[PDB]
Amino acid sequence: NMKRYMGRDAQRMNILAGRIIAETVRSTLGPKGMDKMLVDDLGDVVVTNDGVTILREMSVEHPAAKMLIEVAKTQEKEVGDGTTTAVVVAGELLRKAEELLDQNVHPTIVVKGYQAAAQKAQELLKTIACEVGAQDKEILTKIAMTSITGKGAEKAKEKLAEIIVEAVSAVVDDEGKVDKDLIKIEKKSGASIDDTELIKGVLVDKERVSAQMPKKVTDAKIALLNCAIEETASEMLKDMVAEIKASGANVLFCQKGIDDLAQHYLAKEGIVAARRVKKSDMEKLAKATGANVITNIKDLSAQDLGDAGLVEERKISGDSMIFVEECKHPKAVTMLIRGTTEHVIEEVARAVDDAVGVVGCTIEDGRIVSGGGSTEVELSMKLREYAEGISGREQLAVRAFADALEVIPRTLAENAGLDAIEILVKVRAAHASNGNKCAGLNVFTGAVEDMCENGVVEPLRVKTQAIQSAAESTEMLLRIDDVIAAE
Amino acid sequence: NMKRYMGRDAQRMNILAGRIIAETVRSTLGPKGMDKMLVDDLGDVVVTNDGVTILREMSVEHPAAKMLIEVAKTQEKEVGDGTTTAVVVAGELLRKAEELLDQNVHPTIVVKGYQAAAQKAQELLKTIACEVGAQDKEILTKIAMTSITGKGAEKAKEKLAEIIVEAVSAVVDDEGKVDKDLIKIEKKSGASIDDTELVLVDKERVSAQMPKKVTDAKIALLNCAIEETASEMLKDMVAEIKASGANVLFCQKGIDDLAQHYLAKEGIVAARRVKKSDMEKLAKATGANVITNIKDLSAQDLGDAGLVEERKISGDSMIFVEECKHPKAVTMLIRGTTEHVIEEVARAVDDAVGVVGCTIEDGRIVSGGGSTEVELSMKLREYAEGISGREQLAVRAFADALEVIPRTLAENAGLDAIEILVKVRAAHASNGNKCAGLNVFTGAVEDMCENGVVEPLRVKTQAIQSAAESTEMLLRIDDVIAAE
Amino acid sequence: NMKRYMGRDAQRMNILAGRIIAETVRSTLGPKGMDKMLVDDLGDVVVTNDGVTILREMSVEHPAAKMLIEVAKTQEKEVGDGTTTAVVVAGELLRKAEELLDQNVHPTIVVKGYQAAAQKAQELLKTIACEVGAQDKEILTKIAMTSITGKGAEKAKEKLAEIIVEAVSAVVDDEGKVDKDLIKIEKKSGASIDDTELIKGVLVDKERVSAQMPKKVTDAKIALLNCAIEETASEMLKDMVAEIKASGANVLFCQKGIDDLAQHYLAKEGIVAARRVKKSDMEKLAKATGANVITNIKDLSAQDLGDAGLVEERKISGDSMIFVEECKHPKAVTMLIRGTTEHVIEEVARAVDDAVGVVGCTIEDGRIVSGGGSTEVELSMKLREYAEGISGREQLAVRAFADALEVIPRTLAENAGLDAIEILVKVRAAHASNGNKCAGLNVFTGAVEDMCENGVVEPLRVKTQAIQSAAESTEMLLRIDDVIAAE
Amino acid sequence: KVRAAHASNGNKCAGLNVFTGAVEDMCENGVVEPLRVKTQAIQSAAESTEMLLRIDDVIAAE
Ligand SMILES: Nc1ncnc2c1ncn2[C@@H]1O[C@H](COP(=O)(O)OP(=O)(O)OP(O)(O)=S)[C@@H](O)[C@H]1O
Ligand SMILES: Nc1ncnc2c1ncn2[C@@H]1O[C@H](COP(=O)(O)OP(=O)(O)OP(O)(O)=S)[C@@H](O)[C@H]1O
Ligand SMILES: Nc1ncnc2c1ncn2[C@@H]1O[C@H](COP(=O)(O)OP(=O)(O)OP(O)(O)=S)[C@@H](O)[C@H]1O
Repeated sequence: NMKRYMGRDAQRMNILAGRIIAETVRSTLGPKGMDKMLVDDLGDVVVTNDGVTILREMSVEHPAAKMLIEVAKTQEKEVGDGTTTAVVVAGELLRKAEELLDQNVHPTIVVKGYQAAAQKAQELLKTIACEVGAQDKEILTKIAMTSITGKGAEKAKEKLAEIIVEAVSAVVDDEGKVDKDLIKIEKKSGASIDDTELIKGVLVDKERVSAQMPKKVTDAKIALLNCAIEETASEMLKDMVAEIKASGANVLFCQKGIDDLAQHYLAKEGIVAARRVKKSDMEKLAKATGANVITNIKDLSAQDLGDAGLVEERKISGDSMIFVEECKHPKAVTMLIRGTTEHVIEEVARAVDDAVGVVGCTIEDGRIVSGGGSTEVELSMKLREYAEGISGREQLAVRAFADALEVIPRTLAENAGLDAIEILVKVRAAHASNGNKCAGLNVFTGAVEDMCENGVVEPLRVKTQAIQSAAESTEMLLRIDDVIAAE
Repeated sequence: NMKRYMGRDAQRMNILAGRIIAETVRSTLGPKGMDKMLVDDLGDVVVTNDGVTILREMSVEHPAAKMLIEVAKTQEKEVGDGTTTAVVVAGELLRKAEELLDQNVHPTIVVKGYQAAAQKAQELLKTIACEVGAQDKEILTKIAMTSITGKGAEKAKEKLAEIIVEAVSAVVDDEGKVDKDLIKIEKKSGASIDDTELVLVDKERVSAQMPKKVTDAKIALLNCAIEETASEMLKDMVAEIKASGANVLFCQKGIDDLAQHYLAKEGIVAARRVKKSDMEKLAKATGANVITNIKDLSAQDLGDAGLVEERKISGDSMIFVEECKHPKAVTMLIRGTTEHVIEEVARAVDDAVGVVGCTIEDGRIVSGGGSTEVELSMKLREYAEGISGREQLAVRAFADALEVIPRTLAENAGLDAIEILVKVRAAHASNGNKCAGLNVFTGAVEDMCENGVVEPLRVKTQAIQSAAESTEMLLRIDDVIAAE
Repeated sequence: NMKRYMGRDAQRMNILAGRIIAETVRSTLGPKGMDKMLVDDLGDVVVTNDGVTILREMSVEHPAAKMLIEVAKTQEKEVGDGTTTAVVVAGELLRKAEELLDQNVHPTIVVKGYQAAAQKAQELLKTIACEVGAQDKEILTKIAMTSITGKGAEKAKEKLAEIIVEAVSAVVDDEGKVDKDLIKIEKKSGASIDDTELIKGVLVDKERVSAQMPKKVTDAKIALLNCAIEETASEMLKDMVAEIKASGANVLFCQKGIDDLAQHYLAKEGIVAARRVKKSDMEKLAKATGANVITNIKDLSAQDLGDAGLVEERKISGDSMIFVEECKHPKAVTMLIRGTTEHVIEEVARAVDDAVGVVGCTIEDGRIVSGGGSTEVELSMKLREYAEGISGREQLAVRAFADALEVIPRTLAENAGLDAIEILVKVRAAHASNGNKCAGLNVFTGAVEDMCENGVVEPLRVKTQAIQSAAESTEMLLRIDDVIAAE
Repeated sequence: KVRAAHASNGNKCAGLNVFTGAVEDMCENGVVEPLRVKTQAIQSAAESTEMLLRIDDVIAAE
């Protein structure tokens, strides 16, 4: 009771389960990659190329397959981009492992070489990585450009990448990490894609509570009140209005409802107010302007008020919304991501998400590597010669580890249309002795080109995390010989 | 009615059932051993290498298999480490037994030799065991290091083993046993593993009026409610706690708002609605009695802690009941990144505390890595030579079964289990080494005493006696009656 | 309607049913005998070697098999030990019977010889039985030693047998039967087996109610109160305590609760008291010391108080318990049977049960016979020569009765490992002419030895009851030719 | 073991001795074979396999 496989029947059951889900996302990789449509129990339709979003929301029930969905889940959590690459490598590491298992090379000699090779792969990637001075904006634009590319060449326009770099370099808390939560993302409509602007303000989908109040305010000290400013019919709000005036706040964002009596008194003072702003927008206003959300009107302080640079009720795209925005030295930045349809906007929103990560990782690390399966060949040849200096049966585990690294450049040709056998030799011979280190496959051109001059560059964290997450997972999976599954 | 197997069909049914569960945990043994994932009815997932935790929580229904889950259950209860080794030996003793049963050698002649060999095995392990002075801290560090190793080489760091020895040598009540309950285990978060420094109740104080940290506190554990109305009916209840002389009060039920003022008026600190699991922890750690009546609360029913403090550790404000100085009680703040890591680092110390505590109580250690298994095997085969009768073959099969552990160590290492089994066997003859064993990382046969691979004598002596007595009883069954 | 077997199909149906349950308990016999595990409908597990406990609690449904579970049931009721032997003999008497039935020798000629042989077997056992008169303690120790042996050689220790004889010889109501109910059995834990003590006494699992009270008293008068000595806060117990002092009882056993006020006053007088003693222990204290159970304090008498020799709160085996010991002439004796685990204690409790029976039977009867299948050979050869002096077809029934007696010494070799065909000749030839009468098989030695010098002896009632109970049952079963089973 | 013992320079004459077990120098052991044993065996096997890899249709009568 109830389900058990013995030795050889258990090892092959776990390896096959990891490989079968790897082939599901193997076509998606590359600029010439494919998309997947997922229809669940509800009949809800969603089409995505992103490898991590496929594995999470589809029906998977095999115990061994569920353990491999933790690799991509920790890939999107740590890096973001390279979720597809982290899964495919893990599948090839299982394919090269079972070839050794059939020859009676023991799993612990395999795990001995696999760990030692991954330990050397991390210290070899550091030497081949290029340094991009944290504020080297011309390279940071290329890194951002490489991130937008892959999701679409038409999405990759010169002006878009220049906007993203300016936002990330500003939110750096010296010295000197990058917080991704400091950048606010707004999804609004209107004929755009090109009208996407780099913004200084939360965009609140609301108006002014009274038409008597000013349409625009200068240098607004913003009081974020969570508490209700409410009443009857006997001016019981003149205290509540004066308490806000005591702090010196000319703009008031209220999360709850503002009563009609208070609307007149706040308009008489000259204070602009808004009733029932979304809880999501209130948390944005607190971090962007530097404000504190206060849940009591009697204790509202002047040092709990935020500072904005432009507050205006513009009738943009027809809808009259409150522009907060605009800042001399902003530690928080808002991105007004706009497009024709909401489904386009959400895609342009997720495209920036990857572009923010890579530039943020470059500032924190220093470090980029050549993409398009370029550094995968350099690391592969450097670990095979590293295997030569290893005596024993653990050498063959390092050899299988290095031969598994050539799967990414091989799959990039599989989805491109070109032969995966011919190019795999062309790039391999173009890495020997000295040059290039930066030689890779360009899927549009066809011939092997220098990736440094093309503008195809990825952060070092995209490659270092993907290898370590796949190695640690495959090492654990090769340590299972008995499976106990109840029910 | 309802199920019965006859003679040969009953003996083979019981032997096969014991062997089939032995192979389930046979791959887990060794530094390069395998792990097991168990998915039960609820869909709850847990991965473990520990042999005893697998057999307890998995679905086992065969009558003969359930009897062998009492060997490892009494292995973790008596020793702790060596739960895997105790099961594998019992499986090999059944394999070597049925080889004799098919040759028409009577089971009582088998049980005659098996007991006589186990009686000799216990009086042969005593010589090959090395004496470890109770406060020889350089060897005690090695014993602790050998305990952490096996669960992970990355877990085995030089600084960790030095911390453990200092705690165990301090809690020794002269003279001169070691109480494992004196060491308090705390599970907290924070970027640690290395920040691990030499009861934690998830609650606060019932009133902000009450103070925060005493020295030499007396703790009254009350199960009964301290409750009321609006006419100071708690002034008796508060004074009855003051009558005993307890400045700290842990209440399992609810404390009423009127009593909160009066307890804080005296200076007594109270906590309302502490979990039943935590109340049983506080009673055994401090030495307290759980009292279910406020009228009979005595001063000798109170526990004694060293340091009680409401620290805001990891954000959460919790009651730190530990502590001391020149200390008969020690607290271990076991910390790590995720809670699942912390619990594993907590269980790794559990084995490390046991071995050092056993070394102080006994004196005694034996070489690990399948080293003393070969020495005992060759000494019992020559012991079999001086036995006349058919009971000799039972002693020979008993001694040949002892070479299973060194054989399985090579099975999971990668090296040949047939080649090394000869190399070590030849390196034990005449005199040297007695301490010769297999090092899975090096590959070649090395001296285990110089490598630092040492285990307490109780790990080997208990495992043999628990496996021998179980297999002796299992070979005494010829008819099985299973109703329903 | 509904079930019936005709003649030959009915006789063979009943004989086979008696033999199949006999083989179930056939392997349990002997010092190297096997144990049986019984799993019922509830899933309750219990392992036992004792033959009578197996047959009672296991699922048996055949009509002929249920009638044979009355032999062992009346064996444990009359004797105690020899429940296994009584069943195996009955099975062999059915095997030797159907060999005669297939040869067309009529059942009434079979029952004619079977009764006549059993009538002679009883008068031949009396001549071969050895006399050890009722208080011959050196032989009584051997009889007790022989009873403990069979359940375990490690259980058979010199000191244990000496303790049992002293208890049985004391509870004899002159003149001069032995009541087995007079010996109280207590099952308590602690590192023992050797710490098992003879109590003319009760061992109460409790302490003193107040630490102010004395710890050891000589010639103590014990008042057994069943009523509660209780109160408020106005010394309403000074009457109750003085009423205890009015009788003259320095020791006080209370079944209910003693109030805290009374605890001080009883300690002031010097009277030792205990609160909430188990009802089982209170009935023990009343019969051992010679006390009365007392419920309503107001009437306390000196002639209801029991008399003990030594009352001491010893911290034996860690636990501090009240040692009520040292009676002078006890007609009732308590045995504090102790061991490590409760499952060990229960086995050491049942081992004494057989040891009490045999010594009690020796005092009531006078006799012992040699065990280990020794007297079974002597009676077998003496009945074959008795068969020679019988003319007719009833002779073959006596011959089959005598040939069936050699099953016990044969089965003793079966479970020993030695050949059951070779030894069966060795002992048979060693009984001819004169010697030995006390020659039998020692399973540990292997060779045939004199059982009288070895110390292997069993009471005559163990053999005489087992033969008569098996003979009368088999005689009735051979008288059935039609079976009517409804439903 | 032998593959790593051929790198850079030495040995060229390193091989496996089946009786000893460990890798030994074959020149000092006395294990030597003529060049024609190796040169003929390669050329005879290469020319045969080259011809066999040139067949895509098989006609077998009877
Ligand atoms: N123009 C290009 N020419 C060649 N390779 C490219 C080009 N643009 C991107 N790549 C490479 O294609 C890979 C990215 O392919 P994708 O299909 O986006 O998968 P992924 O980035 O691994 O995972 P996602 O994006 O999270 S789904 C990286 O290895 C890039 O270096
Ligand atoms: N470095 C080492 N070299 C060789 N043998 C070792 C080494 N460290 C430990 N051992 C041996 O490995 C065995 C311990 O293996 P484990 O897999 O931990 O199983 P166990 O201790 O029998 O049971 P657990 O720990 O309770 S699961 C002992 O027989 C040790 O003596
Ligand atoms: N040391 C011994 N050597 C030879 N025979 C022995 C020895 N001890 C006991 N016996 C015999 O073994 C038989 C007792 O075996 P047991 O298995 O205890 O069965 P039983 O007494 O018939 O039934 P139980 O005890 O009620 S289950 C008797 O016939 C004894 O005379």
